[PDB]
Amino acid sequence: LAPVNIFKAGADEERAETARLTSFIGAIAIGDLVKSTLGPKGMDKILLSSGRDAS
Amino acid sequence: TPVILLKEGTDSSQGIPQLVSNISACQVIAEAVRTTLGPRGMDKLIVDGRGKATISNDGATILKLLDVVHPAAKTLVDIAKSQDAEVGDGTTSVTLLAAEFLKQVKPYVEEGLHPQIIIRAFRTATQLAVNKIKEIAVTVKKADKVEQRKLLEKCAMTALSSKLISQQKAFFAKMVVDAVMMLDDLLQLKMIGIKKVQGGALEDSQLVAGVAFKKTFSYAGFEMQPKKYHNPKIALLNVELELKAEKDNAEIRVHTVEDYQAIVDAEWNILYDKLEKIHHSGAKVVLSKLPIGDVATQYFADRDMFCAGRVPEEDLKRTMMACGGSIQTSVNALSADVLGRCQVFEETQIGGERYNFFTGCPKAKTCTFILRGGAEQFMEETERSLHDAIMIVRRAIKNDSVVAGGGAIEMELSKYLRDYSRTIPGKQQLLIGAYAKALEIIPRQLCDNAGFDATNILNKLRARHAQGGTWYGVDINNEDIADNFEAFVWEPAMVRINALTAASEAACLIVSVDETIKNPR
Amino acid sequence: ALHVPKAPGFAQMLKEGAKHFSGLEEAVYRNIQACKELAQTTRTAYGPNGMNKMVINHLEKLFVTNDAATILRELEVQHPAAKMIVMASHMQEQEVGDGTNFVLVFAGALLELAEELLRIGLSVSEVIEGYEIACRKAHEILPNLVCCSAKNLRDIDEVSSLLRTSIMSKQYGNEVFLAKLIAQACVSIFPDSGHFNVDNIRVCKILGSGISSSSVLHGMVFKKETEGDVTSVKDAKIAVYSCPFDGMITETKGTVLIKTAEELMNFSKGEENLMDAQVKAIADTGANVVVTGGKVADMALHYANKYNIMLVRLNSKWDLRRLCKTVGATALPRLTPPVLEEMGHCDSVYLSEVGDTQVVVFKHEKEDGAISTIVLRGSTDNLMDDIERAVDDGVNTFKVLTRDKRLVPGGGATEIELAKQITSYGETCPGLEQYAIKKFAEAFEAIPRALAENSGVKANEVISKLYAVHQEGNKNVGLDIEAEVPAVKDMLEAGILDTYLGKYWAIKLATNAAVTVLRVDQIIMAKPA
Amino acid sequence: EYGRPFLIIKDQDRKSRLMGLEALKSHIMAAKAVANTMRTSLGPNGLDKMMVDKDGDVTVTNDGATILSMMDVDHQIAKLMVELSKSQD
Ligand SMILES: Nc1ncnc2c1ncn2[C@@H]1O[C@H](COP(=O)(O)OP(=O)(O)O)[C@@H](O)[C@H]1O
Ligand SMILES: Nc1ncnc2c1ncn2[C@@H]1O[C@H](COP(=O)(O)OP(=O)(O)O)[C@@H](O)[C@H]1O
Ligand SMILES: [Mg+2]
Ligand SMILES: [Mg+2]
Repeated sequence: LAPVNIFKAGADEERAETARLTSFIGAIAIGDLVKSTLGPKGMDKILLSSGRDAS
Repeated sequence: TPVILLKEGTDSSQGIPQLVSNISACQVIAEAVRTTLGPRGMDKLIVDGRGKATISNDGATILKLLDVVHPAAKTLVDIAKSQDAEVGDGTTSVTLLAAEFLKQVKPYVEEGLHPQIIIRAFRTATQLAVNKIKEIAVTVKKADKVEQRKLLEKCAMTALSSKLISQQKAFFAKMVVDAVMMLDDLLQLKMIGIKKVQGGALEDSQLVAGVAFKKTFSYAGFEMQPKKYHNPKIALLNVELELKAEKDNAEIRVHTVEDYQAIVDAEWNILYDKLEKIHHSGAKVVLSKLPIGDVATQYFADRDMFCAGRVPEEDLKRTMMACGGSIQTSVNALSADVLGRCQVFEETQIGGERYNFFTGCPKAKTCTFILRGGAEQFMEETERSLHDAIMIVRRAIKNDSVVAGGGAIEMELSKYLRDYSRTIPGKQQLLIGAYAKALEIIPRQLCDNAGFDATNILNKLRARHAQGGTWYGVDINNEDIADNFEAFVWEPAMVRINALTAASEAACLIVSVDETIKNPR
Repeated sequence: ALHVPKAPGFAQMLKEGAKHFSGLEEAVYRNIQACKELAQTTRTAYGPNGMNKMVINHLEKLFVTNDAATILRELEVQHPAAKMIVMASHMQEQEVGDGTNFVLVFAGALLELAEELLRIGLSVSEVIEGYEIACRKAHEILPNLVCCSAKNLRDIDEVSSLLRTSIMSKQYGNEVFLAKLIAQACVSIFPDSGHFNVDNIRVCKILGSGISSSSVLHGMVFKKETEGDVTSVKDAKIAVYSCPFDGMITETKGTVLIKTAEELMNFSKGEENLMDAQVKAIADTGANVVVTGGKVADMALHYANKYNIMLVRLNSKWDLRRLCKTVGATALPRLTPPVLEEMGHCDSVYLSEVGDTQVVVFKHEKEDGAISTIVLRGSTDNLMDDIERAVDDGVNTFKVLTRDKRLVPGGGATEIELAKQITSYGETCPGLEQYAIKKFAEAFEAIPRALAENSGVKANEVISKLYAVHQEGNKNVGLDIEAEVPAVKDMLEAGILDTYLGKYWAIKLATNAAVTVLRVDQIIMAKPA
Repeated sequence: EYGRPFLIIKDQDRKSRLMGLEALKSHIMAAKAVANTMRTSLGPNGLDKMMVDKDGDVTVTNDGATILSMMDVDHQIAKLMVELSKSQD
C-alpha cells in the first residue's frame, strides 16, 4: 500500500487476488441458496420480513 | 483592587518587548510569499474549510486567503491590496521591501533609539528615492505609432515572465495589446469579456473582435431555425415576448360568453401584434434579457429568424457597444437606427458547449477572450495573469515612461543613497545607510530562487554600478549580469514609485506603535 | 476554627452580590488610585512626540489613534470613579473640539496631590474651597496672557499658520501639507453673514497612492454609477426629485378593471404614451440631468436615454439634502416639470474612476459654491481614519476662531505663568486654605513635564530653566522640541499658539471633575448581570 | 520573551504544511497511484472495474473518464487527474 492516502474516510478498494475472491464467493452463494427449489421434487422456502411488519 | 478599572480579560503590553515582537511577526508574512518571485518562481496551494483548492502565483491573492489575525501583520496585507488597486503589478515587491525595511532597523530599536528619529529617516530618503526615479526614467514624447505598439508589447511580456503561461508570452502579448488599443478613451474593464471553456491545448485560445457568449435555455422548436447569417440586423430588447397576464393588479368581470370569446382572442392579438412589429423591421436576430416563450420561438422558426432569451445583462451591453444599436423596452418605435449590424453570425461547438458568435463589426469597442485549459484552476490562473497584462497596458497608455527591471533599478537607488548619507553627520548617517541596504533584497531574492551564488553576483553588480552601466541587472539564463534595457526588460515607472511610498508608509506606521490593548470578545 | 459572624445592622440586610464601601480609606483613597491609573494610560499620547496607541474593540475592529477622546470611547471602563472623568472629557470635545487630553492630565494630577493633603490632616471640605478659589483666580489671570490675535479669517496665507499648531500635535512631519488643504476648504465654504457650519466640509476616502496626492474638490462627489447611457455633461441644469422616477399610483389600494375587448388592448398603449409626454415635458424646460431619491422604472429609463437625459439615483435622505444646497436646487415631492427657480446649476457633471473605484463628480468652477469636499488618498484604511480625525481637529479650531479671535502662547508657557502667579497670590492668603491653593498651582506643571518626558529628555532641567527665565519677565518662553539637549525657546516668535477658548473650558471642566469625586463619601453598588 | 507563543493565523495549531522537495515527492506518489490503478484497463485485452455508488448502485465500466468520475478522492493532486480526464473526454 502506498504511504499516501487517496481515498476519503470510509472508502475501500479491493484488487486482483481479493476482488476475484469476493465476486466468486457471492455468486456461488446465491446459486447454492436456490438449488433446493429446482426440478419436479424441489421444496419451498419461507420469507419473513423484519421491516415490512412481519409479512 | 476589589473594583478593577478595565474589565477582566483585557490584554495590555508595551515597551521595547512589544515593538520588537511586531518586527518579528512581519517576517512570517514575508516568508509565505518569498519564493514566488522571479522568472523561476513557484506557486502555492491553499485549501479552505470546505475543501476547495486554489492554485495561485499572484502575491496579493495569497495574503487574502491566509487568515491573519495579528494586528501588526495586517498592515502588510493592506498594502498588497493598495498596489493591487492602483497599478495591479508589484504586489510581492511591495511586501518584501516592507519587511526588509523593518528588519534592518531592528537592532537600533534594541539600543533604545527613539522611534521618531527612525521615522524622520525613512521619510527623508523616500522623497530622494522617488525624485531619483523620475529623473532617470526613459521616455520618447515624439508620437511614433509603431514604437508605441512595440513598447506596450515589451511591457506586457515582462509582466508575464513569472506566470504559468511564460512559454507562450509572445503569443499572448499580441492578443492583450490588440484588446486595449480599441477600448475607447476611458477603458472600462467591463468592456472586455473573458470566457472559460474546458478541454483543449493552451495555444487554442483566441480573441474575437466582437461579442460571443453562451447558449441559453431554449424551448421546443429552437432546432428548426437557421444558425448562420451574412448580413443580419440585430434587434435588442428588454421586453418579455410570451403569452401572459397584462398586469398583476388586473381583474376581468364579464357577463356574456360572446365577450368571453372576445377576451380570449384579445390576449393572442396582443402577442401577435408585437411579434408582427418586430418582423416588419427587417431584423433577423432578436435578443432579450427577459424570457422568450415557446410560441415566439415557433413563430420565429416559421420565418427563418433567430431568437434568444434570458441573455445576461453584461453580455447585452457589450453587444450594443460592438454592433451599435440600443436597448428597447417597447416595440412601437423600431427605427432603422436602433438596429445592430454585423458582418456574419454563426453558432459553433466549443469543447462540448454551444456558443453564439458575432464577428465582423468594423466599429467595435469590445473584445472577448475564449480561454482553453484542462482543469478549472488551469484557466482561473490563466485569467489572473491576463489581468496583470491588461492593467499594465492601461497605465502605460497614460504615461509611456519605462525603466529597466531585473534588479537594475534597485541598485541605482541604493548606490545613490549610499553616496548621500556620507555627506550628513549624526545618526542620520546610520539610518539612511541601513535604508540603502534594504533596497538590494530584490536582486538577492532573484538569485536565491534560481540557484546561483547570490553573494558573488551582488559583488559584481555593485562594482559595475559604482564604476560608471546604469541599467545592469541579473541574467537568469546565463547566471551573470547584463544590461536589461538592451535585453528588453522594461516596466512602467509607476510600478516602482507606488512600491516605495506604500512600503515606506507601512514601515513608519508600525514603528510608531507604543502599546496594544485587546479587550475581551 | 471559628468564623466572624457578619456583624448586625445594614450588613445583614444587604442583597447578595452587592458591595458597600464607607469611610476615607475605602471610598476616597480607592477612587483617587482608580483615577490615577486612567491618567497613566493616555499620558504617553500627549504632545507632538506622543506615541500612537493601538486598540482592538470587542468587535475585532482595529484602531490606531493618537486622539485621547477616541481612545477612551473604545476602551471600556468599569470603575465608577474613572467614568466621571470620561464623561468630563467627552463634554469638552463636544463644546470645543480639542484639548481632550489636557483634561485627563490636569484632573488626574489634581486628585493625586489632594491625597497627601488629606493624609496630613486637612478635611475634604477645606480642600474643595482651596481648589475653587484657585479656579476663580485662574480665570481672572488668563486674559492677561493673550499675545496674538486672528486678523482676517478669509485670508488663505494667514489662516494656514493658525491651524498648523493644532495639527502639529497629530501628524508631526506632514503638518504643512495638511494645514494648506484644510485652509483652502474652510476659507471657500465661508459665508459672508456669519455662522460657519461645520457639517459643510465633506471627506471622501479613496484607497491608492500616498497622502501627498490628496486634493480638494469644490463641490460634491459620490461613489455611485450612472444608469443611462449618457455619461458626461458640460453645462448642466439639474432637477431634483424626492419621489421615484415612475408613474404614480393611489396610496389606497387600486386595481385596474376591464370589461370589454377594447379596454384590454388599449390599456398597455395608453400607459406608455402618458409616460412619454411626462418625460418630454421635463426636457422642455431644459434639464440635462435628473436626480432621484428612489426607484426608477425601465420605461422611464428608456425614454430618458432617448431624450438625452442623464439619470442618477441615490437614497440617503441626507446626501440628497446636501446636494440640494450644493447646486441651489430645491426638492420636489411629485413628478412635475420643474419651475425655472427650482432648477440648480453646475459647471460640470461626469463619471470618473480613481484607484479602482467608480465615482460621480459634481464640480463647480466657482471658488465659493455652497459646500466643499476633501478627497483623501492613502495606502491603508487605518492611515486614512487617523488623517480624517486630524482634519476634524483642524476644522473645529477654525470654528472656534470665528467665535473668538484671541490666542495664547503654547508649549507649556501658559501653564508656567499661571503656576507662578497663583503661588504669589497663594502666599498672601492666611488660613488652612493656603495649602490647597499652592497644590493647585503645582498641578499645572504636569503639562510641561508630560511634553518633556515624551521628548526623551529630563523634565527637571526644563522646568528649572523655565522658572528662571520667567522670573526675568519673559511670558512667551516655552519648551523646545527640536533640541536634543533640554532648552527653551520663544513661542510668539515661533508661531506656536492655541485658542483662548480651548484653555478657558479645559480648566473649568477639569476642576469640576476633581471636586465632584471628592464630594463622594460612600458607595453602594448593585451586582453585575 | 523573544519567541513566546504569538498568534499569526486563525487556528494556527490545526493547520499543517509541507515545503520543499518533500512537497514535490508527495505529489508524485499520489499521481502514480492513480496511474497504476488504471494501467490494467488499456488495450483490447484490458479488464474492467465495478464501481459502487453512495447509495449502493452497481456500475461495471471500462471508460476512463467514468472511473475517475465515480471515484471519490481526497488528495488534491488526485482531483487534478480527474479534471484532466474529463477535459479530454
Ligand atoms: N527577464 C527578466 N529578467 C530578470 N528579472 C525579471 C525578468 N522578468 C521579470 N523579472 C523580475 O520579476 C520581478 C517581479 O515579478 P512580478 O511577479 O511582476 O512581481 P510582483 O508579484 O511584485 O508583481 C521583478 O523584480 C523583475 O526583476
Ligand atoms: N511645536 C510644538 N512644540 C511644543 N509643543 C507643542 C507644539 N505643538 C503643539 N504642542 C503642544 O501640544 C499640546 C496639545 O496637543 P494634543 O496632543 O492635541 O493635546 P490635546 O489632546 O489636549 O489637545 C499643547 O499643549 C501644546 O503645548
Ligand atoms: Mg508581473
Ligand atoms: Mg490638540
